[PDB]
Amino acid sequence: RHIAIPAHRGLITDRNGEPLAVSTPVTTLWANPKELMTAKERWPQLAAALGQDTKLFADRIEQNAEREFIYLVRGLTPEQGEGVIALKVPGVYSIEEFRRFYPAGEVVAHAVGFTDVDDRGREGIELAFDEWLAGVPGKRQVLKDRRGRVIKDVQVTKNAKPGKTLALSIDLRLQYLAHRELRNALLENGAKAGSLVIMDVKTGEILAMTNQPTYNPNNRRNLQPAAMRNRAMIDVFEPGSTVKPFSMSAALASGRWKPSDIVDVYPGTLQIGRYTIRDVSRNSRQLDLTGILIKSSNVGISKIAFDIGAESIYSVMQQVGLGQDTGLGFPGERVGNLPNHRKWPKAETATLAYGYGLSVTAIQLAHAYAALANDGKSVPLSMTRVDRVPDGVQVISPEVASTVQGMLQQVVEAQGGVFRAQVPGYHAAGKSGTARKNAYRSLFAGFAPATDPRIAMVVVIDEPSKAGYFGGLVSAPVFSKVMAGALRLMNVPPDN
Ligand SMILES: *[C@@H](O)[C@@H](NC(=O)/C(=N\OCc1cc(=O)c(O)cn1O)c1csc(N)n1)C(C)(C)NOS(=O)(=O)O
Repeated sequence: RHIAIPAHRGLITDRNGEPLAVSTPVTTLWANPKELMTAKERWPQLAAALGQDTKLFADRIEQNAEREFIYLVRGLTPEQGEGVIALKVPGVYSIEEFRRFYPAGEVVAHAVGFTDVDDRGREGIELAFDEWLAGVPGKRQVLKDRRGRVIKDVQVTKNAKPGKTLALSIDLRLQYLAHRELRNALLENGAKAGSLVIMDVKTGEILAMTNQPTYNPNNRRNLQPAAMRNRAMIDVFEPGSTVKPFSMSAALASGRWKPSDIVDVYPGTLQIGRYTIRDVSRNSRQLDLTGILIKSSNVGISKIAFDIGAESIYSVMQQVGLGQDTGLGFPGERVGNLPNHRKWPKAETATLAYGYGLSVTAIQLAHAYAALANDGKSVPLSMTRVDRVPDGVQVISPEVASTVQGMLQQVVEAQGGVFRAQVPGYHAAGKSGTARKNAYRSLFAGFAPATDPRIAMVVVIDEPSKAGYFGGLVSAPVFSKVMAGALRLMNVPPDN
């Protein structure tokens, strides 16, 4: 005797108010079979107007002849819905429902996400903020006889309360650029998949989060599972060489190391019992601390790790958020793993230092680079617009963080460095990685402007299927292109 009035779901906008998910009116048709059974001559026209087969439709009504309510179709356009009401079939009733429209479609599919057949969040923000966005359904009183004829909508028991508007931290302008450049990078490199995250180092905001493959959330048929994966938050991977800046932060905080110190890495290998630590380039002897990062020496970083101890390194990585809960509350978001010991064996000490054996998400890696860029201060991650910035936690000392920033600027700008990550007009800083899963993931993590950091970025390219696979070759030019555009879109003054 009482029906549910569906509430208008809260609008999702980007940080500048551009619409990202909009509640659109749709017409749901239901029928009182007992009443339909008195107008059988009308069924074929009704069947056609609903997009059902004549006999299948008549089979469906006959079976439910005793029932007082059945749905005919859900989510017709109010125009298609009018056409059925125009038929004037006895026992046919309509309910005004809501279906989401995603104006930017595939461009921000994984971050915004989508709703199910019931207008409930299923993925991404739609799911995470489902309670805020859903509002509360209405309740009304109706007069119905024995044949089930809806005589009159007597009174409203409770009025439907709409959902609340939500402004994301995402900047659709930076999102379009990140989407486009990641898509082009995947095609050029013949890659299986990719992720790209942009963060505001000062506010903790995620300014862009894109993955490949993507999907159109407006095309509700086919939807391929693999295409719907929000890899940036769900795919865990070994960060490899991109963790070396954190091992270096612990070295500089220990009091035992300064940038001009030297480590002898010759012959480019180091035996630790059954295990052998190996460098890619094996034509070095003495390297200073910056040289260890430029050359990306697994041996160099392992030797520093043995001197300072793995506890100091684990602590920096844990404090920056590697293998830690982001607090974003996205159901199914992976936390990964950061290994821990009471007594760190030599092999585990070395592997921790060069990012082997730990598992992280592109979001955690981006958040960690944000803390280092933000002069050692970690500001809580946010997927919504931050108007009042929360207090950050000083995780790395400002002096150490500033020293590490300078070394990462030399990684990008020095002789033998990652020249493809250079951002024309600006001083950029970062570190490449290559993680053997022969199948690899190409990685680049960095920030800019090196002199006053504003944005951190992580580019992850999964299984590049061309001549070059190293992070410095495959992901570094994507960071370059996306950073050059993002800094200019944010009117960041060039610092070079
Ligand atoms: C840093 O990312 C570092 N990478 C590694 O040491 C890893 N893999 O390497 C690639 C590799 C490994 C092999 O065993 C082999 O036979 C051939 N390869 O090409 C690594 C770390 S964690 C993980 N799962 N794999 C390095 C030295 C390559 N530097 O990265 S970059 O060159 O600065 O990008």
